[PDB]
Amino acid sequence: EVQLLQSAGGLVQPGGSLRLSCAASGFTVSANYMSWVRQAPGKGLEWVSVIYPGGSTFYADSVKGRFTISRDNSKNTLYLQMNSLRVEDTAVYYCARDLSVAGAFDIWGQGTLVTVSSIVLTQSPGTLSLSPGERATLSCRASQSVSSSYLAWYQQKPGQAPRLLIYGASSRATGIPDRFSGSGSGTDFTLTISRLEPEDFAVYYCQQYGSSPYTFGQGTKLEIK
Amino acid sequence: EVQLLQSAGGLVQPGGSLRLSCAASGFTVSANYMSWVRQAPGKGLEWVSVIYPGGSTFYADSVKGRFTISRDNSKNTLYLQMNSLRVEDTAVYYCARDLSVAGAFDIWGQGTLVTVSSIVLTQSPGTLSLSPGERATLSCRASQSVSSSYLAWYQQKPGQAPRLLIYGASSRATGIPDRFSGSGSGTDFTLTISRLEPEDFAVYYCQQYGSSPYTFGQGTKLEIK
Amino acid sequence: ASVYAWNRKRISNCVADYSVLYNSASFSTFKCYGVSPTKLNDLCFTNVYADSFVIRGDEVRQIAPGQTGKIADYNYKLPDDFTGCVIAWNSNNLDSKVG
Repeated sequence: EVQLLQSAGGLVQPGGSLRLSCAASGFTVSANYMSWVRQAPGKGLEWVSVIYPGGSTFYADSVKGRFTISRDNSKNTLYLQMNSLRVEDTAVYYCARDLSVAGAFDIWGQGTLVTVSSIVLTQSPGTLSLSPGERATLSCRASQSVSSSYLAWYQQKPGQAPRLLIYGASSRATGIPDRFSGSGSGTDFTLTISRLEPEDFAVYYCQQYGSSPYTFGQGTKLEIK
Repeated sequence: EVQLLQSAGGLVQPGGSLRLSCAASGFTVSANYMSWVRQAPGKGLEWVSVIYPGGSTFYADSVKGRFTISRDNSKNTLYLQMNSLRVEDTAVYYCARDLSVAGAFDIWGQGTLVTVSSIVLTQSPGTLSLSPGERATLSCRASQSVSSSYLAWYQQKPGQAPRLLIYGASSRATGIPDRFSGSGSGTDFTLTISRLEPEDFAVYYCQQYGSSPYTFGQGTKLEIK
Repeated sequence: ASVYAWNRKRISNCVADYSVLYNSASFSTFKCYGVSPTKLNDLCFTNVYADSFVIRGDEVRQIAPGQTGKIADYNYKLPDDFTGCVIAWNSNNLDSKVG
């Protein structure tokens, strides 16, 4: 039973220090890849940092040096210490495990909110209002034209954590119904939903991995005419 | 002589912004619950938001994030901001104090209308056309089989604000006369109107509370053969 | 005791017996956080409190390190330093009344 913690729902004074914590539910944190993403409400998601087994850390290009993420094996935790923070850093700070080759961010944390003082990848279709009873197509394009299997699809949920849909556009994740299909190659990839269910109205994202710092799509929503 | 006034009768440009207003006439908004309900003409009523004392706000399942509700105690107002809006949003936006346990929506607002660019609870009987001089039975069924006292009844009026008939299906509200009775338990609740009067022909709704987001019935109308 | 008057009990100096906690199948809502769910015999924090109440149904899930609602606004509240966690039970005729 996967289970993760993200409890940082507290206002921070200007130029303050904040301490996070992501726990574990049976699996060791030093034997698997840890990762953090910034949800960036009002836009697509972004990558923050990756904690390797061992403890070698990789940071995003936007933030250098100021972020300091540490792993505690005694308490089985994934702490992150933010130093003095600046404007436009208010977003959600999801944490997860990483198995990019076989399942990209299969599980996630629970979400948190931090306040403030006082590869070119896009998604083509858009809202594409539709009704249940037919199929729909979602197209994700890249400017680098990754060869085969470095794209992943995620389903954001209102107020909840994202869920992995397909990894590498070749094999779906476990627990995914047989009504999701994917195809495409070269620079553009297509996802198709069949027999649309009321419990499917959610935002879809495509993230590129196995390359330069991870980038998500802008975000595609679903609406009923 | 409590009064709840609203003033939002203005057309909206595509993806426009609007600010509703709900006031108070004697009772402070900082110590009582407030809630918003969508009339949805041509269909049963629904729910939008609930605010407790304090000011934590819970939104409906259909709408998430985009709504922005706020309270101003200095001017005693219940402001609600509509951001860029999509299709299928033309309805009335009633606001009312919520005391679901002891009196469900005793007083309502006055109503408004915002245009656009360019729980399984059902009411069984239906129209049931009759004539004054006898009684009638209205049946409301719920799939979750709520235990004792978490369903109430509302009465509409053409152009006026909705009224409360009985709260908890056990005792009627103040000013409600002795010609209305309620009974039933388990799955179905029955309401009876004896000695039909000219000022009784109105749409009757049954609503559920004390649970997941509130749901109203589809709508039962009284008509004369 | 009920939720409005929640009772607490402090555990004095004794050897903690947490082995029967995980081997008991009566626990089905041990969704809780804090220390690792395996090294309970390797931690002996200075003081421990057990607080009890009888909240009903799905309202239990609102107990979390930071949450609001009809239960977690004017009643038991969870801070961000809630080391330890929550165990839930199941209701039956033991706590029930036909009337």
